[PDB]
Amino acid sequence: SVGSSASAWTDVSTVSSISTQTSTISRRLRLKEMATQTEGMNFDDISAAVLKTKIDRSTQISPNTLPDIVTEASEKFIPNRAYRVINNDEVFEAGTDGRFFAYRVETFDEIPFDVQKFADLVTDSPVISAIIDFKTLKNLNDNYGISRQQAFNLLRSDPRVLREFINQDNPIIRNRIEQLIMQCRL
Amino acid sequence: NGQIINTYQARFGTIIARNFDTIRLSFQLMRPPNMTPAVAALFPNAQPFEHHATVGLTLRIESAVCESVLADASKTMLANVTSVRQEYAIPVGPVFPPGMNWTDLITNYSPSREDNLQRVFTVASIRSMLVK
Amino acid sequence: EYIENWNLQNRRQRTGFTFHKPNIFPYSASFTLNRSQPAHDNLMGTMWLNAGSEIQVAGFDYSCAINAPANIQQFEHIVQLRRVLTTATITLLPDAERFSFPRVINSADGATTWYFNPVILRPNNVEVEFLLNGQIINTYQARFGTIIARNFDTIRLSFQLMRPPNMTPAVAALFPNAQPFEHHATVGLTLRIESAVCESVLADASKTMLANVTSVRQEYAIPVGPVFPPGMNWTDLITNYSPSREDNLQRVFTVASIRSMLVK
Amino acid sequence: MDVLYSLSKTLKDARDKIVEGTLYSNVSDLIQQFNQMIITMNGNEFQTGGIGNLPIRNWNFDFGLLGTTLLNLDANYVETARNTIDYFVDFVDNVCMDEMVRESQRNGIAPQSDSLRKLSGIKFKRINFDNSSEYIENWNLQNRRQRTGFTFHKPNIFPYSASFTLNRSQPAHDNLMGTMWLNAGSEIQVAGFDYSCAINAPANIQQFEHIVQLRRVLTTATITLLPDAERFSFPRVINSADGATTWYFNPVILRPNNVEVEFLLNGQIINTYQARFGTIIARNFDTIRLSFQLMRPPNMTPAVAALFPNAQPFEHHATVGLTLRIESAVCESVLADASKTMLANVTSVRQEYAIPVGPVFPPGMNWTDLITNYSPSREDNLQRVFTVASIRSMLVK
Amino acid sequence: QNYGINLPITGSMDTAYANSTQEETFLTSTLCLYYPTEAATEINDNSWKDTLSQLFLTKGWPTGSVYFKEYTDIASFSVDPQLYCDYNVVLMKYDATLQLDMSELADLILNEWLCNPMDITLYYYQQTDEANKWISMGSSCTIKVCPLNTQTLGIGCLTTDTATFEEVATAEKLVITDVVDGVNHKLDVTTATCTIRNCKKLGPRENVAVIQVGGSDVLDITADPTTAPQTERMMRINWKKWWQVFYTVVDYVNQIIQAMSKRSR
Amino acid sequence: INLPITGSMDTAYANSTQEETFLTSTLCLYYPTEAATEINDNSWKDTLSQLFLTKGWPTGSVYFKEYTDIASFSVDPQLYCDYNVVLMKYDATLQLDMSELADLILNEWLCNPMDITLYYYQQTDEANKWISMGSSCTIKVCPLNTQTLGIGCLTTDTATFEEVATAEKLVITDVVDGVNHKLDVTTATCTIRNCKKLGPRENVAVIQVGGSDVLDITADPTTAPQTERMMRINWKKWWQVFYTVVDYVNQIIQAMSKRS
Ligand SMILES: *[C@@H]1O[C@H](CO)[C@@H](O)[C@H](O)[C@H]1NC(C)=O
Ligand SMILES: *[C@@H]1O[C@H](CO)[C@@H](O)[C@H](O)[C@H]1NC(C)=O
Ligand SMILES: [Ca+2]
Ligand SMILES: [Ca+2]
Ligand SMILES: [Ca+2]
Ligand SMILES: [Ca+2]
Ligand SMILES: [Ca+2]
Ligand SMILES: [Ca+2]
Repeated sequence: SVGSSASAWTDVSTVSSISTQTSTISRRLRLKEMATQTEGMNFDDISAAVLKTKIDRSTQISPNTLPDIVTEASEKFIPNRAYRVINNDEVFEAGTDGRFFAYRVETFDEIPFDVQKFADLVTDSPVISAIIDFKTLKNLNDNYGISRQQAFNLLRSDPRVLREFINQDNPIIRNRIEQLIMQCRL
Repeated sequence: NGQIINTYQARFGTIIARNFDTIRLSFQLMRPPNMTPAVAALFPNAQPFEHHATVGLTLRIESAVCESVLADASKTMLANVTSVRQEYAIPVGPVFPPGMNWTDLITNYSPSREDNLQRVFTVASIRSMLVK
Repeated sequence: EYIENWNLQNRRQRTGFTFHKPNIFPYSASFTLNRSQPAHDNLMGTMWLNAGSEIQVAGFDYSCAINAPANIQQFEHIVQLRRVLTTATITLLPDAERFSFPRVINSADGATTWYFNPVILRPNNVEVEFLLNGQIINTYQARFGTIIARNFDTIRLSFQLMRPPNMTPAVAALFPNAQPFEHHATVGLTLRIESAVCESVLADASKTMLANVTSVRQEYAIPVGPVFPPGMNWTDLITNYSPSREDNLQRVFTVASIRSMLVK
Repeated sequence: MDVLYSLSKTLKDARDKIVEGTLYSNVSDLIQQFNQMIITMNGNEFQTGGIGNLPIRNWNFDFGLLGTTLLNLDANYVETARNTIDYFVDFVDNVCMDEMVRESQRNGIAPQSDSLRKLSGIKFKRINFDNSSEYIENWNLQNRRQRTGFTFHKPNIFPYSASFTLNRSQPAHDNLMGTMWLNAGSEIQVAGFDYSCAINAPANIQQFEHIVQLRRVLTTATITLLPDAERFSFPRVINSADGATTWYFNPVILRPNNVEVEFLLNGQIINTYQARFGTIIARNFDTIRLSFQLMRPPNMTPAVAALFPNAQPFEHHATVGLTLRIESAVCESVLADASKTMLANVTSVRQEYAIPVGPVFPPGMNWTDLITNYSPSREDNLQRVFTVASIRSMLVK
Repeated sequence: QNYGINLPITGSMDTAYANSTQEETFLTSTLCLYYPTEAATEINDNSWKDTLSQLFLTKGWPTGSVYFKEYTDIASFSVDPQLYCDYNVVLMKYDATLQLDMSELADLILNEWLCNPMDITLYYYQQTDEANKWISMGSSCTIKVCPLNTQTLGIGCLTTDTATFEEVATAEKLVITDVVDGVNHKLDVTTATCTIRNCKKLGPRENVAVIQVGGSDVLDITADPTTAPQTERMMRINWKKWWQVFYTVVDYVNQIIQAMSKRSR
Repeated sequence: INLPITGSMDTAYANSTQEETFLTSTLCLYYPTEAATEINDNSWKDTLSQLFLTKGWPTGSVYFKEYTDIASFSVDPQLYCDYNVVLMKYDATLQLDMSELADLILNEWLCNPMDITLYYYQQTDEANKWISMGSSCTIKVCPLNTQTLGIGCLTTDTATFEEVATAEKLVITDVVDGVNHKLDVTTATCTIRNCKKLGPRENVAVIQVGGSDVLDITADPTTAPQTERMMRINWKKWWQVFYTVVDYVNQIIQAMSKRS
């Protein structure tokens, strides 16, 4: 493991080395979703919802082919995704595509990423989905500048504030969400 | 310094950048799913490929503000300096390249070069305030 | 020295910090193969360890330059310093040590491994060029030992592996005309910057400033800030030596020297 | 020269002590010395340069003294002192640069760079403030002859020699016995190799001796003596004596038995160490004699007995190594080091201003060929240029 | 995805070792044994191939990945071999009277050759380096060579009288000919029955593995007499039956596939 | 050379002595009569010389010396050339004989004579051996004790001796080193010499035309070595062997070194 424990998660089986370790560790966090180890919108929920929407608005969907489509969807929806962990006003993000951003809660401002802490946190502490990932989060905090409560709830990926923005027609969230759909194409 | 400052997604026209040392442009080429006969004649599934698909981007820095000195399209300090040197046949020094080619002088903009360049630009402005 | 250079910077003037075995090279231990194969049986490449004040580089050819023109194989190692140095005293020797014994290394992607059984030869046509802004400043042809470099941000070590034209039986039985190649010819170079002078601040093997800083931070459990990396690791702090980091580093080194003047 | 060091030291102490807000009680002496320096300089016109690319500068001194009326120092005083100090600083720097580039066999100690011959006069004696540094102290001691000494950390007293010596050789290079050595800077790495592992030699022993003869005596040297020299312990393809052919060398390292180090001084033994590794001391020595033995292991295992057969093929060659580093030392003469920059300052000035090769120093001032023949003229010129280099460094780093 | 270009690669040493690509390369590859008819004869069975496949299935190799391709004799196999799999194993019987033949077979399959054709009746050919050999396959090759001098006259041979030539091969199924490099030769060959090709030896083939089932290791891959090497994919067994040999191959297949590596080309 | 040679490591490697040593040296092949027989040509020597003239060897430098059999060659071999190559047919029946031939030519021996009817001889070290040459050697030995009496033999009755050799043209005998032996030999037909084995002869190159490497040069059964100048080939014709030798002569001559 990277350090300070090897429970099972911190297994680097295999650009920078931090990126590689974070990708290898984040491709396991896909299983945290189906463990009740989440707090927010729980990305597989969106995947399942899109699946339901499509299999209900489609015509060619047969009872013989819905099997292995409920599997191909679950397996090939959002292949490149990102997760985050919060610990005492320090937020550590990570993604399977090899990106990693460390920042603060109130005033979004990047910070050096601390492996051997992000790992010991993502092991036990609840992990959250990156639907509102740091890039769009900072674009939003700059252009559409946001309150402390809304920022905390975007960190936690809360449906209330998410749908509030989506009804206020915030394009910095609408574009990310449409990206998620077009990544849930199949 | 690898830290992100500004991001712009699907915006065009006039944009702003409050502080930056690095630019990262990322675009895509997306095959048209629906294709008329003429375009389908250019994009087949076979290797000949007589028409190569492109995706472009222009980006011009119309204005900026820099802690260090540079050249512009408005100020003639570099021109005064280089003209003086070329006129009076100055040998090549230990710092600036031959002819003060701005490409080779900006590609390596070490602090000694920056200091000497600020110095010569300042005296060139002082001189152009009298004889342009 | 530190407060004098502080005052000089405030009243801009040519500063200087004198260093003994400065830690200007971040730890980099890596290879580069200009002729590769899946089985890794006929290779040509260069390996390097750049750490602290030392550079140990070694160009290896497995075929001893048999198929190459003139029975010669070129090797070049370019090093780019993050801060200029002056009046550097350098110790340059051949036959790098840490890359001169058997080894098992991984590939680039880390999947498989390859073997490396070296046989050390001498660099011929060696040329060490200390450059500054791409223009060459100091040049050394086949000079080994104590040399000087007066101003340089770049190093170019260009050597060659020359197949011995005249060979005894015991050595001719090692470099055959066929692929097996159970002995791999190498050409090495050690280069240690013993003394140096720098416009900016670095770490050394002589002073305790960085140690004092890091110890204070580790003791009082300082969170990570927007400038310094976690634990203030010199590798990640020299690899990106941006002006803000340089300023904060000068500041904390100055006050650490101040504190060491009283409580060492 | 003493006055040059005084100039440098008082300009340093003026850039340091004279700042805004300080207290005249702390700088009264420095200020009287500055004013005396001025009083003595004013009225003289100096010239610097005239060799290589050194620009021919003319210095004219007419300043005004520093008042003694204030109690605390203000910016209207600091600024005048700074404008008075920068000029003297670049003057001293150009003088040191004009002095590091001149040589002579005839009276090398005598000042060159005639501006310095002028500052050596008697009217400039009023400028002496304190000759405290080690180099200037040793200079004054040599003038008033006395037991001098410089303290060096990792001194560069060995010229680069990477060479072998074969006491048993054949055109095929298949049963050899000899000693190889790399003597460089402050280290000696020696390795005695026998291809036979002393199977035919008397009592299964083979003697090796390495003698080093330093060109300048040392004193109170701290040394680290380790076995198993690293750089003569891996496969090698070495050349022949004449550069005709090449031979192979596949070492297998054994330990030196009956190891014996002798530090001597003009053939008289001084220090002797028997089987002591690690940190050792040498109080005074001009010669080193390392002597070790390759001893065939009588009781052997199969895996090793299969390496040292009783016939000629000998695909594994027994070796016995020794590393010897001089960590610190004390020397009556001036050398180069790993901590100090004076040699680099000198060589950099010369490489910059394109000084032709003089009658004394080798081309490019290569320390190997400079210490290989350390003639007293070379030693005098080297002490002079290193002293003025230290002086220059006390002002402009 | 560049092709036909050789680019510098780069890596590091603080990178960790990845997982065992075995138990996946087996599933995503193919294996081909080449046994002699004496094996099947001694065995006297017709389900032994399916038996070995069911055994391999316990080692990881699936059913439709392993293949057994029979060859009646060393020389018949040598006549125009075509080894097209992802891992090839060859079980070679030892025979003193076939030593050079089964050395030439090894030098042909273990190594990778870049071959151009030859028109004897028109041109006079020469070798440039120590790798440009002449390999001739067919039913019965009878080769004769006359080296020529500066003025294209013969040297101890007559360009007209074919009988004056120096016969180097007498009724052989596979010949690998290395001659003096730097002179122009003129050949006589039974082209009706044998095809000869000027082939330059490239680096080795890592896809095939020879296994001498019987006597001592004699294979001299390198035509030059000084080296006489032995590689990792040149194995040896001692035999009195064949079931034991195939059991051994099966049990130590992973060692064999470790000794082998897929082809660069 | 037992003198204190000295050199360096910065010296540059000089140009190749090859293409000058070839002109200022000579080569001598030693082939079997079976080769000339299978060839059935008369100008093959001139052919090989005109071929070597490409690789650089001048005309009057290459020589060929026929020999009918390994034993008729082992009967007082006379190798006097600046480079020697010896092609050697493999025969299990001739294994010990050709290994003795190897241990005799490849190595350099200092050979004193031996008078058996007047003196009793012994070995001192592991390099002292007794080499016997002649038409047919019949050697018998009796080891003796402290008091000049035999161990399992009688100093008078030659029938009690131990028969180490039986009609061999060349023998190399090693006995227990430290005991006095009494010998009976056919001095009319075979002469025996007490030889000490010195460093190797770097002038000769053996080429085993046929089977696997069986030559055990060293009498101690622990080394079992294979030196650089001991080659192996697999053969079906002789023209191909000679062409291979020609094409790869420079490697052979790099593996041998210039006896003078
Ligand atoms: C790593 O290799 C071991 C040993 O073969 C295996 O048990 C383990 O499953 C591998 N890891 C993964 C993630 O498959
Ligand atoms: C060695 O060869 C080179 C290149 O052919 C040539 O320039 C040089 O003069 C030669 N030297 C000798 C001593 O033959
Ligand atoms: Ca054949
Ligand atoms: Ca050839
Ligand atoms: Ca003929
Ligand atoms: Ca015999
Ligand atoms: Ca004996
Ligand atoms: Ca008896």
